[PDB]
Amino acid sequence: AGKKVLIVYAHQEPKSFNGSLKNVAVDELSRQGCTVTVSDLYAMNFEPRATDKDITGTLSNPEVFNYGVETHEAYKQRSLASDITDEQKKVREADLVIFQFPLYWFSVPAILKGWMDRVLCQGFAFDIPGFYDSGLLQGKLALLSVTTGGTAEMYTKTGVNGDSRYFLWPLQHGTLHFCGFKVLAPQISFAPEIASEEERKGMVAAWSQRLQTIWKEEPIPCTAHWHFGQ
Amino acid sequence: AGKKVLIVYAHQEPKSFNGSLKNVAVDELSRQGCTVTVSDLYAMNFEPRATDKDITGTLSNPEVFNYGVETHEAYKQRSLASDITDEQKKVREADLVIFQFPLYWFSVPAILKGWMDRVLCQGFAFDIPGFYDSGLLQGKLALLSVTTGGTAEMYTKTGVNGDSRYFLWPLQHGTLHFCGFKVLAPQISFAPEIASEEERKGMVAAWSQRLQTIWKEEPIPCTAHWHFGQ
Ligand SMILES: Cc1cc2nc3c(=O)[nH]c(=O)nc-3n(C[C@H](O)[C@H](O)[C@H](O)COP(=O)(O)OP(=O)(O)OC[C@H]3O[C@@H](n4cnc5c(N)ncnc54)[C@H](O)[C@@H]3O)c2cc1C
Ligand SMILES: Cc1cc2nc3c(=O)[nH]c(=O)nc-3n(C[C@H](O)[C@H](O)[C@H](O)COP(=O)(O)OP(=O)(O)OC[C@H]3O[C@@H](n4cnc5c(N)ncnc54)[C@H](O)[C@@H]3O)c2cc1C
Ligand SMILES: NC(=O)c1cc(N2CC2)c([N+](=O)[O-])cc1[N+](=O)[O-]
Ligand SMILES: NC(=O)c1cc(N2CC2)c([N+](=O)[O-])cc1[N+](=O)[O-]
Ligand SMILES: [Zn+2]
Ligand SMILES: [Zn+2]
Ligand SMILES: [Zn+2]
Repeated sequence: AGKKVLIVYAHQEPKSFNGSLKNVAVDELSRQGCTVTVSDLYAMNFEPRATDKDITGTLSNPEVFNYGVETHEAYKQRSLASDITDEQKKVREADLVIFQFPLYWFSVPAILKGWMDRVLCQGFAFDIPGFYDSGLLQGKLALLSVTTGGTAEMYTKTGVNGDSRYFLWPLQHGTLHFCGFKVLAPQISFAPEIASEEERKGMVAAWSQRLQTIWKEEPIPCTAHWHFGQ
Repeated sequence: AGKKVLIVYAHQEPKSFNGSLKNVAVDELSRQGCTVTVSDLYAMNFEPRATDKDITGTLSNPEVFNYGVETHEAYKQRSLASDITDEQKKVREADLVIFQFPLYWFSVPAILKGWMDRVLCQGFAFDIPGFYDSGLLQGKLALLSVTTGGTAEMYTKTGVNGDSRYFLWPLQHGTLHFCGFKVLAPQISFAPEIASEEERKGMVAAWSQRLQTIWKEEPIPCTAHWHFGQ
């Protein structure tokens, strides 16, 4: 019954284009009767650094610190910092996780990279057995809503930036698919700073309109072929 | 005709494999007579978040905050946070910048992503126009020294992770090349955790051995063909 959505938002300005895309998502999904939660990373002063402060109590090896081993153990022993577990609860209950962010160096802003590094720990999002198709977050949907500085023409195979699917690889495949997420087609709003009002409105409207039927969408085939193939 | 090297290092543990690769680089480059500087991000508690705290002067637009616009202006006016300018000084003087880090979600750890986001600002690393082959850091060399959890086999075209070059795209092309850097071949030390003592010592020695002749190397053609073929 019903659907739960978590929006992980990474922009410093509420009045930004990203802020508007996040607000439109909240409005539309809320109108549909969906349960909606937003993790406004900058407003939360979310910690991006992976450090030993992410484990409470005593480390499984206070001699040599291995973040991966320590957090996996901490997860299984319920000894992770509360900011991390708070995010994990949101992800665990979510049916769909939308990431809203401006492209920073062909990737996500560092504060959001930190959310991924720290929240998607072994035991919670993946394990030796459960990864990719068997990812622990299988059954969940993920969607990247990104805005860019460069134009769509620049993001083509022969363009200066290469195809946008090229930079999506680490995020959609290396991260989301690895954790079991079914990946919905990305929403890319190209160069809003350069675009005109009519175009910007069209972009936000396209996002809102798309959200009207997001639950009918089928995941993309998150494969090397989709990202690089023909 | 000496050379200056900056190693941007991102690992929490001095006794780690990454720590050993960083130390081997310092040892060998120092032995060669090179000038060496290391930015130990975790030890420095380096700030990864791109926020308005990065600008100390009067904002160009105090109503709507745009990180790119404000940092570009702040760079020109010299009102950027000192931690950013401290890093820019190191980069400006360096002939070669080596990034030493463990792969985190097919990318760099968030603390290092933050270094890229905040240090490589407009006016310093690139201009518009003034990117890719016209980037402001032209004449400089960059090299990614990465360690992984996955094995070399997993990081091949037919591997579950796809070819290792795929995840290098956002970093080598979208970031380094965009800023004008000539990119030297990446050094990828695969699955040291699974490797045996002998195999690990071998990977470290291979890195040190390569550094002996690093100044005779040619950069790679940082193109889509190099990364994806086809
Ligand atoms: C460190 C850093 C690295 C970057 N790396 C890359 C990169 O690798 N590749 C790349 O392509 N780009 C890159 N960029 C560009 C960056 O992605 C863009 O600046 C950003 O995505 C633009 O959107 P943003 O600020 O929301 O837009 P705003 O600048 O917030 O949006 C543009 C305009 O939209 C208007 N607007 C807001 N709400 C609405 C609304 N509801 N309806 C209509 N208009 C509205 C605003 O007032 C504004 O004038 C980088 C930027 C930084 C700071
Ligand atoms: C949040 C997160 C995300 C990750 N994402 C990915 C991913 O997307 N893809 C992927 O492949 N991996 C991923 N990993 C795996 C991670 O990259 C590896 O754990 C790491 O790179 C291993 O190296 P590191 O800790 O130095 O190794 P250590 O664990 O530091 O090294 C392994 C062994 O090397 C030994 N050693 C150290 N120095 C020497 C020396 N001089 N001679 C001989 N032995 C030595 C150590 O004692 C240790 O037993 C991720 C990890 C985390 C925490
Ligand atoms: N419009 C573009 O060329 C552009 C602009 C910026 N800018 C203003 C912040 C960045 N970038 O910073 O990485 C990257 C690109 N990019 O396309 O590759
Ligand atoms: N050894 C591996 O399979 C491995 C381990 C991890 N781990 C421990 C953090 C990650 N990863 O998290 O993305 C990825 C891989 N990878 O190969 O694709
Ligand atoms: Zn995939
Ligand atoms: Zn390139
Ligand atoms: Zn390239």
